[PDB]
Amino acid sequence: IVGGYECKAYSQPHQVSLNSGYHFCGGSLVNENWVVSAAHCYKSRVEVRLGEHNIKVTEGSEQFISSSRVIRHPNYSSYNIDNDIMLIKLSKPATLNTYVQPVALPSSCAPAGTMCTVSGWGNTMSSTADKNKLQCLNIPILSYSDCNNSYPGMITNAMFCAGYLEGGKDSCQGDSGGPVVCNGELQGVVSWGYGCAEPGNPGVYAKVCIFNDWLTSTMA
Ligand SMILES: [Ca+2]
Repeated sequence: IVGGYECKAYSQPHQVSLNSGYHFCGGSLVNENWVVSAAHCYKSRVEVRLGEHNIKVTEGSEQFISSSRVIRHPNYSSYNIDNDIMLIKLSKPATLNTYVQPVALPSSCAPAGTMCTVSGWGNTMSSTADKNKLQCLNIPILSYSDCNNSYPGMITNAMFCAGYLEGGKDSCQGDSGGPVVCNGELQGVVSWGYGCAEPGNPGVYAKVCIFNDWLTSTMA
């Protein structure tokens, strides 16, 4: 997260870290057994780390649970990062407490201009911002035209841009798979972008509101 601030510890209880030796992606807990992430973060097996704030220091609030299933959306297209959503089933259920809680799925698609929150342990591109401590950033959903203007012909129905065209505030690699929460619902998943926080290149996110049927049926 570039241009954001350190989240208040455990203020994003649904946020998880995907780890197979080191942190490589984020994810969002949606119930005691499942995590929603980005399909480009796919790995056959991964350890999901919940209840984290500082991913380098053991705090006593964490739960490390290995995945039992990692399911990418069947229509995921890697060359254009389309339908970049994935479900991770925990081998054992997570204990819901003050540090670990699920985030609700969207009841509808949020309109452009809706202010949301994106978080993660990705690069901050700052000498004073510690990416090891969960970072938070408020970003507005951008219009389809601003999105397509930024990435001509590359925006699909499963995508939406959010952030600032002027640059300075955006998600980055490391945040991939992470949550974009708007009004208490998971509207997006950190997906892609050119560079990080670069003017004219806002973040692109997987639009969760169009995958409700696949998500619920898969977890059913
Ligand atoms: Ca920790």
